Amino acid sequence: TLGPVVTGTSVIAIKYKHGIMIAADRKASYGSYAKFQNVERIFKINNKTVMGFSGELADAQYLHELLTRKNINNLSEKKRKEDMYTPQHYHSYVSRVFYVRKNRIDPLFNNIIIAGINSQKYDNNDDNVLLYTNKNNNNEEYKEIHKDDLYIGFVDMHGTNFCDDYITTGYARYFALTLLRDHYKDNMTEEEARILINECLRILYFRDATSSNFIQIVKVTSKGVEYEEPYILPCVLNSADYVYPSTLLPPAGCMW
Amino acid sequence: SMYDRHLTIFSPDGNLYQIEYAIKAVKNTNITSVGVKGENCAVIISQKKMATQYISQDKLLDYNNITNIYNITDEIGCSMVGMPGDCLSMVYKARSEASEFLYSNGYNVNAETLCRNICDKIQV
Repeated sequence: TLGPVVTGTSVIAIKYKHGIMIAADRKASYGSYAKFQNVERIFKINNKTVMGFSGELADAQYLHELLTRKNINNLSEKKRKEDMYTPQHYHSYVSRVFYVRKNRIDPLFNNIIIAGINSQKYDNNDDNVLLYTNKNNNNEEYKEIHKDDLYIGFVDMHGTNFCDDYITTGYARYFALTLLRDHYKDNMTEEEARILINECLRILYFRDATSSNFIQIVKVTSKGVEYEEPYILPCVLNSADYVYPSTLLPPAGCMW
Repeated sequence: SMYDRHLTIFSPDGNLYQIEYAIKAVKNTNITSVGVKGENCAVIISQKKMATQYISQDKLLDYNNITNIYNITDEIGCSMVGMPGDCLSMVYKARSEASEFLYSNGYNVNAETLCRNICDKIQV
């Protein structure tokens, strides 16, 4: 790849009391043209790990392929649930791929988020892994997962990598991150986490031209990786001044 | 000097007789205009009469065209009494002054300031 052609905009991932909540609008743009409006941008790596991306879609699909087969081989050698690769392992692997490609001046034009649960003590999902069946879609309850057992990593084009309690990509690194650094807190419930993520996505919808309001939410919890039903975010303007007719303003001067 | 009543220069007593003669020329037109202010309005009334000048009033003259009231802008009008060439000239000067003001400042000139700017032009 020589540069972005088809791109996704921004991803938000945060720890809350039951695991990881990661969000991305389902949009991939061809420049300023919103060609694809129903694109999946958060992928399941294993029952405890997800991958989100911004930037070029082809490079992201390549990386998703790499990780899919890495998880398959991991399962091929597994003899006990502890053998499954952690989110930290996948974050290291992706950071390494990016570093190697930087040294060749052949990078993937992506920013990546690797998030998940860094422990095996909260459930027995990895005792019998199903790749092609999902049982979550039974009446059990989520276990609170200590924040230290949760992992959210970031990788950019140059191989810069780090972990945090909340990670953002793209325009979320300005709009969402400001609100998160002001307002995020530990042990948030699903309701509070969802409310904060939705406020960030609403600001992005109002201020990022590449964004959309059709939001895919993914959760990684004691029940595994769950894709929520995509939903349209209701975004209303926050001032009547915007809606005031221009003809009611003075006709003279630069009144616009 | 012998020409102190020909140019706009002071005479021995301090008068500029050219200004007095221009005012008399205004008076010679025999045109009367009256402006009156209300509490929330203002009115100007003038005669629809040709200024007494070299030529006289013909019966084929279109009397509807005879006027001494002009719009400067949509919201500012005036009566101009005096020599018709000079009155038309002052009308155009005032219109251009108002338009320049509007463009420069993004709002319409009010009547006071337009009058003062016109008079600054006349002082020259």
